[PDB]
Order: sequence, then C-alpha cells, then structure tokens
Amino acid sequence: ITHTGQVYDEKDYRRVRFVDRQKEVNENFAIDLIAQQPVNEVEHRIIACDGGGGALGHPKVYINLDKETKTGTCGYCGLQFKQ
Amino acid sequence: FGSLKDEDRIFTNLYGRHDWRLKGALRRGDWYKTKEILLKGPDWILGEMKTSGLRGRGGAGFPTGLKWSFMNKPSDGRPKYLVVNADEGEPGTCKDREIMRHDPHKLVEGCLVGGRAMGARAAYIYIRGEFYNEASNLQVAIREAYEAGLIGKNACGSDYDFDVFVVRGAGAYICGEETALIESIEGKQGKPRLKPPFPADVGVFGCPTTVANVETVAVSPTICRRGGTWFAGFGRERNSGTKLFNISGHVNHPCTVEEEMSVPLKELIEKHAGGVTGGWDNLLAVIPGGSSTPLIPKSVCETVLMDFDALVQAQTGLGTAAVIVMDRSTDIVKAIARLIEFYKHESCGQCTPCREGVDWMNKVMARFVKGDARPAEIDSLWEISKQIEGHTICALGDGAAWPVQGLIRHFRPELEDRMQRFAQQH
Amino acid sequence: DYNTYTFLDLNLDLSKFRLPQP
Amino acid sequence: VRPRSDVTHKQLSAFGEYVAEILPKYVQQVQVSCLDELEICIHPDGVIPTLTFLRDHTNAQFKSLADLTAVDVPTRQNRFEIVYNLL
Amino acid sequence: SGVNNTKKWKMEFDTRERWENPLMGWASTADPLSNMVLTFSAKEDAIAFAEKNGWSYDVEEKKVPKPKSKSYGANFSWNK
Amino acid sequence: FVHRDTPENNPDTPFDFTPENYKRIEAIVKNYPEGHQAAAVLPVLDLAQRQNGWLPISAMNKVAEVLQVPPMRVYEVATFYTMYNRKPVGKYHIQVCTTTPCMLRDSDSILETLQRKLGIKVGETTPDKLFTLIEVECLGACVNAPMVQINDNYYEDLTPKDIEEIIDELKAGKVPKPGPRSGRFCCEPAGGLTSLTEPPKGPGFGVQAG
Amino acid sequence: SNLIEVFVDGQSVMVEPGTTVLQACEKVGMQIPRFCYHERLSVAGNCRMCLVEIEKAPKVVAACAMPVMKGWNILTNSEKSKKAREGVMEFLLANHPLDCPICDQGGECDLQDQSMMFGSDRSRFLEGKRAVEDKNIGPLVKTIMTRCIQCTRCIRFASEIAGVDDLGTTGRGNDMQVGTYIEKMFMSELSGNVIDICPVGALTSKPYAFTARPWETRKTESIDVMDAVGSNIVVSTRTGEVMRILPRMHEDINEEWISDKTR
Amino acid sequence: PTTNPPTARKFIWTNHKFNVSATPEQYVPYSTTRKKIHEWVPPSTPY
Amino acid sequence: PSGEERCIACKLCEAICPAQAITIEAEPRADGSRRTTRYDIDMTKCIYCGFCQEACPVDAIVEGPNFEFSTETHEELLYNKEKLLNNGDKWEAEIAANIQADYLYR
Ligand SMILES: Cc1cc2nc3c(=O)[nH]c(=O)nc-3n(C[C@H](O)[C@H](O)[C@H](O)COP(=O)(O)O)c2cc1C
Ligand code: SF4
Ligand code: SF4
Ligand code: SF4
Ligand code: FES
Ligand code: FES
Ligand SMILES: [Zn+2]
Repeated sequence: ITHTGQVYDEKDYRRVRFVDRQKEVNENFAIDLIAQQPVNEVEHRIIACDGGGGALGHPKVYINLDKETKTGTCGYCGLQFKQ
Repeated sequence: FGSLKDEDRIFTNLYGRHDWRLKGALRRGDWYKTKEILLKGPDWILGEMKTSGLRGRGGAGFPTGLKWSFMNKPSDGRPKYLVVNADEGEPGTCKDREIMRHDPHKLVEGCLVGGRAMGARAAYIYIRGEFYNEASNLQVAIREAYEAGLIGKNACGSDYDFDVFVVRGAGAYICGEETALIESIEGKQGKPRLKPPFPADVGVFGCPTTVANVETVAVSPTICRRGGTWFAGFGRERNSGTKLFNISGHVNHPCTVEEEMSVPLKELIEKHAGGVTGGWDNLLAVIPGGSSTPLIPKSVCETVLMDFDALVQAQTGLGTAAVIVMDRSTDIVKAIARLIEFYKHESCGQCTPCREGVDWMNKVMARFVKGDARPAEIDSLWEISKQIEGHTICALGDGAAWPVQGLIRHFRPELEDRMQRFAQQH
Repeated sequence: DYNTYTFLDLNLDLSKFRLPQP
Repeated sequence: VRPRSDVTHKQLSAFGEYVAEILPKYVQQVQVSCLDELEICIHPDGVIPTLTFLRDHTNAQFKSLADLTAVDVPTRQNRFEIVYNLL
Repeated sequence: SGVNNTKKWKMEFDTRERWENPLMGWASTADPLSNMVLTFSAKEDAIAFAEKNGWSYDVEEKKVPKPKSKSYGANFSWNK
Repeated sequence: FVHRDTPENNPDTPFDFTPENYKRIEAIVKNYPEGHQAAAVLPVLDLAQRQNGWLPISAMNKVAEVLQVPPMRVYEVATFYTMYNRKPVGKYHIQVCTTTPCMLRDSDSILETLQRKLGIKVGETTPDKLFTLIEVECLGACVNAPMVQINDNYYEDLTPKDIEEIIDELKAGKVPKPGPRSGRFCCEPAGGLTSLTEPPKGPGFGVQAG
Repeated sequence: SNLIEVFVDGQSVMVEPGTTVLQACEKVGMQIPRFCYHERLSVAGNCRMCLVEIEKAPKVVAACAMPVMKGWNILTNSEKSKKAREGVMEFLLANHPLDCPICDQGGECDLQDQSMMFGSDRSRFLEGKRAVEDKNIGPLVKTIMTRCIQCTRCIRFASEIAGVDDLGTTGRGNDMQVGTYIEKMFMSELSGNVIDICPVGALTSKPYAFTARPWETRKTESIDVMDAVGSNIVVSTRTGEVMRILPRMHEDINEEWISDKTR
Repeated sequence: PTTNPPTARKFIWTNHKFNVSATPEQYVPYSTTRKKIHEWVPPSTPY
Repeated sequence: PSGEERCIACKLCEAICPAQAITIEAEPRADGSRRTTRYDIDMTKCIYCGFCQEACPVDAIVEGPNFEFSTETHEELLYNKEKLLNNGDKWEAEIAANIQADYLYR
C-alpha cells in the first residue's frame, strides 16, 4: 500500500490501530511521479543539475551523459538527461 | 660574448650539407680517437666532462660530469645502462631533431664514448615515435657503425663491448622525463617515479641507469677530442661551451644555429637567425628556453644574454634554449593559454597538484583570453600557480606554473584591460 | 621514402650484430 | 581570532606566584590559561587555608564564590576535581 | 585511515535486549548501562574502575600495527 | 576511455600477427633484457597498428598474449599514449601542429584550409575514409613552424596553398614529395647560412694528445 | 647500530635506516595527512597531500616516500607544510562532485576530515567540474567513480594484496579514470576490501548502499565464523540488526582484510 | 492569495482538511519499514 | 515540483536533532534512488529548534507555518513519513512562499 509496500499482514494486530480510523497514506507516490518527467535531451557531454532554483534547490552536481545507452540521473532529483 | 667560429662549431653537418651517413662523417673525422678514448678509461672521460663544465644541455642543466659520475660507482652485479632521450618534446625544440637526422653518427660515438665513462653495458635511444623518418636515419647509421665494428663486441678495437638500440616513443611529452623515459622503456605507462630511489640507484630494469639529452651525449666525444679546456673556454664561467639555439616565431629567418652559450639575446636574433619580424621594436616578449621557461618582455631582452646563470638571475631558464618570439601582433593571453592547453592534453595525471591544477589554470586562462573573468581572479592564478610549482612529483607541474607566472609578472596590465574590455560591453 | 616496417625490419637485420643478451 | 591582551596573562601570572609563595604548603600547581584565567591547584587539605587567605587578604580580596563544581575524571585515581571559582 | 580513535582505552558493558516497538517500530532497550562507554587513559586505571564498582572485567591487550618496511625503490626491482 | 564492445570494434574481429610480423616481434623482444619481454609492449603494439590501423580491442589482447603481459597493461599503454588510434583511422591521417610556435607562425590558417579542403571538420574523417583530420600538438619540426604530419611523413614550412597542393597530390597519385616544400633546406637560416658557411673540419684537428 | 636519529620537530626519535618521513612522524605520534599511502600497500606518491618540510631545505618532501636521513627536522606543522596542504586540498576538492549526502562514506571519509582538519574553509574553483562515466565492476562494489581522487590504492591492492591485476589507470590528464578498460567484473575473493581501502566513496558496497550512516552504527568487535582462519571483524549494528561487517586489524590472522563471503 | 496566487505543482492538495483528530480520518502512527528477519517457514509436506 | 520527494536520506537531520526526535532508516528504492523507508519525527520529543530546517542539504525537512496541530491522543503526535509528506503537500504553497522570502537571509 504505502510507498514501500508496507501492508500489515492479514493477522497482524497493529491493524487494530486502523480499526475505526484511517491509515494515513499518500496517493502521490514519488517512484511514479519522477517517471512522468521526460528525459532531458541535452547536447553537452556533461550537464549540471543544480536542483532547480539554485539555492532553493539541491547541491549542484555534474552528470556524465557520455554513455550512449543509458541516461544520466541526478542522485538528487531523479531527473534524467540524455545526450 | 658570442660569435663562435664555424671551425670551432661541433656539428658541421648541421643543416645537412654533408653526408649524414658514415662517409661524410669520416671526412668529418668524428670516429678519430674513439678507441684511444675508451682505452683511457671511464674515469678519465668523466673527468674531462667535469673540466668541460658541460651542464645538462637538456632541460635542467645539471652538471653533466657529476651526474654521469653518480654511476661510476662499482657495479653491484646489475648491468649498468645508458639511456639517451631524444623525445625533443619541449615546444620550440627542433634542436635535437638535427643531430639525430643530420648527424646520426656523432651521437653513435657519443654513446660509446659516454658508455665507457659510465661503464654502461648498452645504450637505448628513445627517439619520439612521431619522428618515424628520423628513426630510419639513425639505425641505418647504427647499422653502418657495427658493420664497421665501431660498436658492438670489440667496439672500435676496444675490449669494451657496447650495444646501441633505438626505442619507439609514442607521442608523449612526459615520456621525456628522466624517470618516465625509463618506465616507457620498461613498457609500463609513462608515469615519472619519485626521486628518492634515484635513477642511478634504481635503473631501468633495476639496473643502474643514466639519462642524457642527445646533445649532451653527442658533444662528449668531440669535447674529449678537443679537451675540456677548449670547450670550457667558450662559455661564461659556470655556464660553458656553445649551445645550439633554435629561434622560432616572429623572427625573419627562424633557424637552429649553435653559438657560444652566454651569447646576448638581442644579438642572437640579430646575428644568426634573423631580425625580429617588424623590427626589434616589435618584440612583445620572448621565451628563451621553450614553453616550460617563463617568457621575458623586451626591456630585458636587449640586455639579457643566453646562458643559464644569466637567465636564472633574470627569473627565466635557459632550458632547451628554444627562443620563441612574440611580436606586438600577438594575444599573449591566448599564446600562453595554448601552452596551458598544451599541458592539460599532456600531463600524466599521476600527481594531484598537476592533474587538477593544470586543468584549473586552463579553465581560468581560457576565461582570461575572453576577458570574462574579473581582475581579482588574476592574482588567484598566481596563488594556484605556486601550489602546483613546489608540490608536483615531476618538473612538468614546475613547467606549467612558470609561463602563468611570467604572464602575471610582466603583462598584468594587459590582462586587466581584457578584464575591463568585456565588463564594458556587458 | 621509407616503408612502415623500415624501423622494425632494419632492426631485425641489426639483430645479428646486437650483442648477446643480459 | 580573538583579541588577547598579555597584560592580564602577566598580572594574573604574577599573582599566581604570590599566592603560591604565601601558601606553599598546599599549592601544587598554579597555571594561567591561554584565556587569561588563573587556576591555583591546592592539596585537598588546603581548602580552608587557601580560600581564607583569598577571602581576607588586602592584596587579594576574593569576596564572593561564583561557583563550586566537581568534574569527574573516571580515569583519575582521585575521581572528582572540586573547582571553586571566586571573584 | 586516521588513528586518533585508537588511542584511549574504553570499557564497554555487555550488550542486551533491543526488541522492536509495536506502535512505531523504533528499537527499544531495557538495559540502562547499554549506551554507557567510559573512557580511561591507561589499562591499569580501567581495571581499577571495574574492581571498586564490582563489575566483572575481561581486558583485551592493545594490538598496535607492527612496523612495516617500505621503500619506493622496491617497486622497480630487477627481480621481485 | 571505455571500450563498449561493438560488432566492428570487439574481439569477434580476430587479430594475429602475419608470420612476418611475428618475426619482427621476436627481434623487438631480443633488444630488451631477457626476462623483460614485457618491455616490448609499445613497440609490439605499434606493429599491430602497422598491421591494422584500427588497433581493435582484439589486437590489444593479442599483444598481451604475445608478450605474456596482463591484458590491462596493454590497455593502459594504449589509452595513455596518443599515437595509438584505438579506432578506425583515415588512410592518410593528416595531423596539424597547433602549439604556440606554429600558431604564432599562423598554424590556424592551415587547419582552416584543411577543414574545407577536406570538407571534413577536425576530429572527423572524410566519407571515403581517405583523410582524417586531427589537431595534434607539437610534432617537433617547430622551426619550420607551419607544419603538419600526414601519416608518417612530416610536411613542413607549408603555406596554406601548399597543403591544398599536397592534398590533391594525395587525392590523385601518391608520395607527394613529403618534406618542407619551401626554399629552405631543413632548418637552415632561411636567407643564408649564418654559420657553417665554410667547409667542415678534418680528422684529428685540434686534438689534445691522446 | 642501524639507528639513525632524526628529529621530528626536535624530538630526536631514532629509526632504522630506511624509514620514511611519514613513518618517523608516526613514532613521535604525529600523523601526516595522507591519501594513496596504505601501510600494507606499496608507496606511490600519487596524491602529494603529505608534503612536509624538512628543516633547512628548499622544497617540501614527500613524507610517505622519502627515506629519512640523519639530522632532518620534519617541521610537520610549519606554515609551509600547511600551505602545502591548504593548496592540495584545493585541488582534490576542485574536481570533486559534492554529493556527500549521497556518498555513503559520509562520516567515513578521509577526504572531508582531512579537509576539515588540514584544509581550507572555502573554494575558489569558479570553473566547471568533470564527470566520469560509472562502471558496473561487479554485484558487490558500486563504483560511482566520479568520486575517485586517482589515488591508485585500488590498482595496488588489486595487484599486490590480491593477484587480480585487472584494475588499471586508463588515459592521461584530468580524465585518467581508474576503471577496467573493457567491462569485465572484478571477480575475486578479497574483492570487497577495495571498498574499505578506497578512502573516497567512489566505489562502495552495493548491498550496504544506503541502509545507514556511520555515526549511528554501534560497533561490536567479534570473530569470523564463515572460514577457519578466524579473521577478526567488527559487526556494525544499528537499532538491533547487523548493517555491515568490516575488518578490524589482527596482525597474525587477518591484517585489515576479510573475505567476500564473511562481509 | 487572490492578488498573487500561489504556485501549483500537480501534487499539492485541492481540498485541505482541518483537525481530523476526533474524527475517524486521524493519523494513527505505524512503522512503514518492512519485515527485517524473515523466518524459515516449516515444510508443509509431511516427511 | 516533478513529484519526487526531496529527502535523499543523508540522515544528518537525524544527526543534528538535539532531542533524538527524527528516526530515519533507508534502502535503495527500486528505481535505484536513495530514499527513506521510514522517517519518524516524534513531535512530543521535538523541541522545535529548527536546526533540521537548517541542516538539510536538499531542504526536504522544513519548519512549516502551522502551529495548530493539538491532538486528542499521544500516538497522533508521533508522525511517520506519510503524515509529514501529507503535511508537506497540504502546506507546500505557503512553505514555498516562506522559504522564498527567507532564503537570501540564509
Ligand atoms: C615534462 C618534461 C619533459 C621533458 N622533455 C625532455 C626532452 O624532450 N628532451 C630532453 O632531453 N629532456 C627532457 N626533460 C628533462 C629530462 O627529464 C632530463 O632531466 C634530461 O633529459 C637530462 O638530460 P641532461 O642530463 O642531458 O640534461 C623533460 C623533463 C620534463 C619534466
Ligand atoms: S567522498 Fe563521498 S563523502 Fe567524502 S567527500 Fe567526496 S563525496 Fe563527500
Ligand atoms: S577508486 Fe578508490 S582507490 Fe581506486 S583510485 Fe579511485 S579512489 Fe583511489
Ligand atoms: S531530511 Fe533533509 S536531511 Fe534529513 S535526510 Fe531527508 S534530506 Fe537528508
Ligand atoms: S609546435 Fe608545431 S612544431 Fe612544435
Ligand atoms: S601519501 Fe604522501 S604521496 Fe599520497
Ligand atoms: Zn536533479
């Protein structure tokens, strides 16, 4: 159910906690939300993902998009870029 | 002073004009007293070198005699060796390309004359692979010599047995370095070693070894023939003998001519070679020893003379004595910038200070040519420059820092204006 | 004019002269 | 880097010697930190005597007790290090 | 490769139960002397602390790296 | 510097020294001290290139076996030096020297001339694969500043036009008089010898006794 | 006999002839900041982060590689030997990708600490950085090699401690990347030690990728039971489940190394 | 908010809720980590 | 903005929390990305210092404007990743405006 497949077993009693209450979960899951964003087709071997917004984003990092097969993915945003 | 006589010059075959092959060499009488000299013994030969006062002739001008002497210590059961670097990579150096191509023999007897001085079992000549044709010339010459019996067992009538080999370089400036020539000879990657295990002590293949600029090996037979005194007389004090001078760039007749070392610079371009293109007044700067040495601006040139002592007083190095001249028609900021590009495309990357430092100066230098960088950045490069100068495993990082230091030292106002020019147009 | 193997083949020719190995 | 006046490190140092001389039966070590603070160290028996001299001496009146504390160095045989700070 | 944490002796009490907490899954411990590690400068002083406090002790001798001979020349040995 | 196996450039391309080449390899090994065959890596690897300009990963592997050296070692040497292609290369493979000495004597012009002459941009090769243009660094021969190394030859002291002439010679026919296509002989003073004007000396001259 | 006396800041330590300058400082107790020098790996001199200043000498010397000589005073903390570290650390950091909150050698970094202790507080590298394509060296070691400080301890271990002789340097300049030229996995026992021996977090462990962070890990010293060498090991436990087993040094049994199986 | 509206980011809620504490919508804390020590389930086939 | 949670589990928000409130355990997500399996701020333990706001490199954990979250039961005050992420989604518009106003100062 949750982001990590956290689902109390059919016999676990913490399910009593959810009795007469809502088990809080978020419909918007990141694993999926990042996928939607398309691969950025940059034209330089190495590009940088400042995180969007500079100081309001994530530490700046340079990605090597040299591997033709795969696409570079910022360890921070998850945004992907291909040459 | 200067004005060496052609008669007292060493490579008469310079500029060709005489068969680089043996016959022409016999008329030159290059192989005249070789048997006798070797018969004299290792010590006597090395002694003549000391008397000569001959310095390096290659990159750093270490006293040749003392250096070679370091392997005149008794053999410890490992064959001693001779390595004659002919990489000739320092930008501006065609100095060596001559002896190798024009007068291969002089170097062949230089090798055996030098060999008995160090008691080397054999000599390997690392001519840069770029010069394939050059190689063709020397082993033809080496083949002639053995056919004659001048080299090999029973070398020139001497019980001394010396074998000379030629090794292919593969387009690396660093291969030139003394510890790195060895590793290329050893077959590993061309990465210099640290000096604590000195080259004589740990040799190639763990056998004592010594490395000489081809010019240094070539003059040893003629210096023994002419005697240290004759040679030592030509130079000024510590700086001695006559060193070939290669003048390239912004000069009317660029050429390599050998002249009395300690020859005034304003004169070198004036008497041999040719006048500074556009008049001596059109001299923005000159780099006396090649790319590694700092360039000196014109004020100093009129006064400075080409000898290593005088240059170190001037803060520049005689080095390979390659004179590169820059008229007032050149963007020095870009001239030196390509030399830093020359060093980023070439340093081995073994040591942290050169690897990142030379790349760091390249990035800053490219911005400096554009003028994008602010004025405060200029003194930073200075600080980046000396971090690289004293911390590097080899001298190339030493060499990369000096041109940067020269540009800031004498042309700081021009770089500031390029700084200013870009800021104004926004 | 020289061939691609000039250096190597010339050397092989010199092998006979080459003094004995260490 | 903090500004340091050596006037104090000299004044306090001298006083340290003065105290030590006057109370040599108990003062073991007298040091001035690099922070210009004196720290006479006394044998436990000198608790009464050293304090009293400081509370009632014309050339060293130390009327109020800022604090009494005890660091505990377990390694040290004498575990506690009673420290009395006076003004 | 720093050795500044291998200098002072430490005596550490034996590890005890760390059961998972049902409501949040946080680790839960019933042993008070667990997180306590006292630092003593010398082996003799630490042994003393155990004896007077009455805790059982099992001292482990310090093991320091043995001297190792190194020299850059070796790597370029004729025959290694 | 990563060899991602490709059908063309990968060991499926079998490599083996022609019988003659192997003979050459043997001599090369003889020069070095016995027990130090590994030292012949550079020379042997070059021979491989002579055989096949591409010098594919398979070739590197063969070199290793021939010299009984770890495969990685061959790779290090190949990826370190620059005279090794490690890819397919043009029949002519011209290289233009662009260090400051040459540039100061207008090397850039030559490169530009070639770019359009060749019709190919630097770092690239012609469609017929006849010519590959590379901006190489100091190739020595600085005195004859304007200079380029076509294949093994060193064409020197060239004015833009001269190259076009040379390239044409290469494009139709062969052996286009490789060398400095200028009036000067080698690296002499262009106008006239500043020295070495007089005849050379003779054996024994000014020789100290013995 | 065989006991030169060298002074480390005037402490007259005495060392067997042959001891390096770094080793001389160790017996006094001082520790030269070092990268690319491991006790049981050959001296290489790649980093030059250990430059010290022997007294009355023009240039600073390489600690890990300089045979000490009689009389020398090391001046390890000399204003000079601090510029010789304040300026090297400038370089290692310049091409470094700042993903320290990705680098799971977060608190286990000999490059942040040697930077927080022996280096400067800021940066002047206003230029751009570099990036090196990663490599799938294996299923145990995750090589995010854009982190590599080209210290060549891997290439040594992979040749000297283990006889793999596969890892090697490829190229020259600032794009010397120390990864297998062709993609051949580093398959050997003793493989996981590369993780422990790379001070940078370029190549680290793939199973223990992001499960923890070292300050939290409670470290209990125990014995290897997978094999009969009985190698000493430290089991790093967080909140009661083991997170990592890494080696702890036993001169006689496992001297800083453990098998691929038992970690 | 009318004058300068806020940035919309295609995850932000459109119906914001008040304190749901007394109502059954309330957060009930739970560990989101999965099991750690999986166990050997016996063999269901009689030996 | 894309929808990928900012936290990359560097876990120094846990390191600098004065009260030991934040508990983080992580594992590489299927995507291969670094993410926190469990992020639990115990608000009763938290003393609202705001250092976590300070420490985060990606600034994933922020001190949100709402002060009215009084709860009938003690368990509700303990917050897991889902409540905080939901709290983040609800107040993101104002949090973004607040960080926008104060980032130059920091
Ligand atoms: C980066 C670098 C490149 C060098 N290139 C050459 C060269 O091309 N030719 C040369 O003779 N020496 C060169 N040297 C100097 C050699 O390392 C060595 O000092 C010299 O060849 C010794 O010869 P000598 O005793 O005749 O001076 C170079 C040094 C460095 C650091
Ligand atoms: S290695 Fe990992 S941790 Fe150490 S500095 Fe580089 S990134 Fe930060
Ligand atoms: S990988 Fe680790 S060890 Fe191998 S070089 Fe890069 S940093 Fe040094
Ligand atoms: S919250 Fe900020 S700091 Fe705490 S882990 Fe996630 S990212 Fe690192
Ligand atoms: S620079 Fe082109 S010849 Fe040396
Ligand atoms: S430790 Fe001194 S060179 Fe790296
Ligand atoms: Zn990103």
